[PDB]
Amino acid sequence: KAGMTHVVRELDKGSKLHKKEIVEAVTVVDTPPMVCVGVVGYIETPRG
Amino acid sequence: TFKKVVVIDCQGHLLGRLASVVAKELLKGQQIICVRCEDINISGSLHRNRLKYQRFLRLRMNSNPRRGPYHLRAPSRILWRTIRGMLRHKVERGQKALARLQVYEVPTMVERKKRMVVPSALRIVRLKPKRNFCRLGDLSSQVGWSHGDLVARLEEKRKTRSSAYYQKKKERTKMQTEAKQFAQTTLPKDQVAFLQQYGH
Amino acid sequence: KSVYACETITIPAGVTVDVKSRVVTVKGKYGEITRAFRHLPVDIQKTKSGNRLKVEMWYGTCTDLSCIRTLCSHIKNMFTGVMKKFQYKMRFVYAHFPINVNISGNGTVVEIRNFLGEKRVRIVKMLPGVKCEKATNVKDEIALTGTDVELVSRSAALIHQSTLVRRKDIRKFLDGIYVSETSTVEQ
Amino acid sequence: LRKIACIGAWHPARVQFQVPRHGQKGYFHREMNKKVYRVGNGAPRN
RNA sequence: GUCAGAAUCCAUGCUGGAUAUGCAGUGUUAUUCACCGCCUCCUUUGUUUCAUGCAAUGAUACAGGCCUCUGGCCUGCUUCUCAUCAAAGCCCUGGGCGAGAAUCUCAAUUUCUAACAUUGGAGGUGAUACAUCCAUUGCAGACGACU
RNA sequence: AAAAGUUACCACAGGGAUAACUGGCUUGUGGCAGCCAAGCGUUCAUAGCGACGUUGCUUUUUGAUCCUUCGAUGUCGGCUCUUCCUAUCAUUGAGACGCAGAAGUCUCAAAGUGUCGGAUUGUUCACCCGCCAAUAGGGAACGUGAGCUGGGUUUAGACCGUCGUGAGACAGGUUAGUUUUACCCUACUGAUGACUUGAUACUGCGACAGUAAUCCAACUUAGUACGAGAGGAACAGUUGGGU
RNA sequence: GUAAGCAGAACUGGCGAUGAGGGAUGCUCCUAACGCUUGGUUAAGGUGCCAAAAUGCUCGCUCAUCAGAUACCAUAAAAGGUGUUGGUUCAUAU
Repeated sequence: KAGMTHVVRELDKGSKLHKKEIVEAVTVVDTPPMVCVGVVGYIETPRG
Repeated sequence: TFKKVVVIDCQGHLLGRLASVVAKELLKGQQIICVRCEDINISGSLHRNRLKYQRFLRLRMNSNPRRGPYHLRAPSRILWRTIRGMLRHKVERGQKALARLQVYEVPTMVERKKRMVVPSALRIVRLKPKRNFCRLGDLSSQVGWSHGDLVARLEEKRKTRSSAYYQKKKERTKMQTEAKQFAQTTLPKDQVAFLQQYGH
Repeated sequence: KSVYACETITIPAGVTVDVKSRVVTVKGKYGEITRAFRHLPVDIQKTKSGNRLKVEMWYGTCTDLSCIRTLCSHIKNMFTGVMKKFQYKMRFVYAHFPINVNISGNGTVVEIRNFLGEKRVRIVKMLPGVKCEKATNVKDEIALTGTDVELVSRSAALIHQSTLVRRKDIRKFLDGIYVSETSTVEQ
Repeated sequence: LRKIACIGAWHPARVQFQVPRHGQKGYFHREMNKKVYRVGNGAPRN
């Protein structure tokens, strides 16, 4: 998680805000690429 | 006066009638496994027994229900309770009896060993026919036991496994009893008439 | 209570019957129904001259004696199934709004639009062994046809349940769909 | 005055778990349906 | 004998799980005499709610079933295997050889089972690590704890 | 025995042998539900009702009682907070009608969710103004004072009225009058933490326990269905609002 | 007295002054009254398990979407039922 800032987008909803320009709060989340390593099998038993 | 282990098949069996036999044998010191506990039966219809299990879920410690009656959903865990219900389990001796008991809803291990049947506590014997009964595997899956269809799959898998074992054995039951008929001829004619008194 | 009781059933010509255990396969020309009777304490067994099917219970109490004739009526229905089918004609009824009904005739499913001036669409899939023809030339009619009775007559009744009025007096507003006639197709 | 007045009735002679008390707040593990607007790239003009 | 069916019920999802003194998989496992494993062989002790053949693997039905199935069987593990010939001993690849065993003087548990842990030895193969305090952090914080 | 009052300025020995609170037995009284059918209901005992009778239930009213407590269980009401009951006011799904529609009245499964803002009174009750889907009734030591408040009741000051020759009295009115202690055990809410076929590290499984969403409005559906006319719905769809 | 685990009497027996076995649990109900004990036998009451002894034998009835289950005792009624099992008495097999 980083920080959040507002953005402007055009609504596409007949609401009264159809075709109008709404400000919205928006979180930026930093996501550098996740390196795959392993792999795990899972038996289905009657316990779990 | 008793065997080392006694594995019980629990299909066809009535739940209390089984448990009361099993309880007294744990007190006499016999070590027991129960097996295929999902298939165990109860008298009354399915609706009737589920209404009785709903009266059980209504009970809880009102202060802090973390503490209070643990409502156990699995068939193996349900049978375990009614056996403990027929034991003075707060005293030390009663506790020892539960220790002997092992309950399973069939694993590895004891597919390889024989499973016995308590005949008094049995549905075809007891329940006068027409009178509606209910399987515990159905009653448990009604009340949030998730693992119905695995215990379908694993049993259906290891029944095919067992029928492969059967047809080896059934071929070499023929094969011994063929070689018996040769051996019964060749030993002298006095001792053939001796065995036909006493059955062999 | 009662020592012995036995009614017998006449098998018609173009049918065969194979009662092993309690379970009774009926094969005819049109299709075949199988049906189990492992509730009833009863000895089913057909005869030497093999167009007759006797059925008997010893020791029948007066409640359980009434399941001897319930067997016969179910097995008789299975015979006139595999010969003749079971057509159930249903007719539409309405005052103002004409009710508009379509069919995926193989599948089969019955969407029912514009029932009592409504916009909710009401699909009703039938049970596996029954179809739905829209009956031509007679105005406003659905013919339900299949081999079994209990599959057809549910599938008829499910349409009646779907198209039911609420929140209004049922005596005035007779807008619905109802079974006209039980019959067979072939005669 | 930053507190409840009455915890409990006399019986049960025990404090129930449903009554609210003082303790930890935050650091709880916790949502659903939150729309993604933009996937970006670190590799200008984001 | 079935079918539809609710702001219901049980799941699912959500919170905990030091709420089962619950259970699984995977990494690395002590600077080279220095302890430490694993697998056999054989001895010191000490645990067991309970050794004396403390034995036996289709899967179903019950107004039907099973097959060695043109026949035969069911009416109970009430059976079927196992149990010999010298010692709970000694010799030959698991079976088989022989030998005056008693005065253990009329009974005294028929002291040796089983796996589990442990003391010290033989031979075969192996291994050369981390955690806490400390300082720092502030996504955390009454102090512990946590990052 | 030869013998009047008063004490709220009071005192002492005792009493649960004996009152004023809760609890217990009882249920007349209060509250709730049945059975019979004279009539009401244009006609028709039973859609909805139900006289004259009669059978129960309840402990949310009030008595009756004196078992417990007088080397003290802190006596009203409000505020706060939780849970439980159903004899259901609303919301869900049905059934009945003297149900055309709309609006209702009656009944069944229903306690999952909800039941409000104010004026006067210490009030409990009550009665109004308004909103709302609806403003249902109750229990938990007549829930709840080491939780508060102290308006009321119930000490000592004082006033009025009635009663008393007087001191004084009043389930008559009036104003002024101290609300003590947790650091013990448990409970509840959070915090570490020894140990178990080794240590230590990471990823997990999920028995069991708790649970969460719930109501309304507008737009179209539609001035359509239904109706002699006035009036006047609903489902699917779209958009909002309350808690 | 509406009634009360309410108040007041008559006859006998208990509790109080009294344990033991049974009624799960109970001063007053049942059996039965007690010196320390070995063996035998019963009482009341019980025999699926907790729990010593019957999953004993034999003949009926009952299916409860709130079955029922042991005197005092821990509540139930009027009125109903084409649920089922028998009986009584009329009328043509019902």
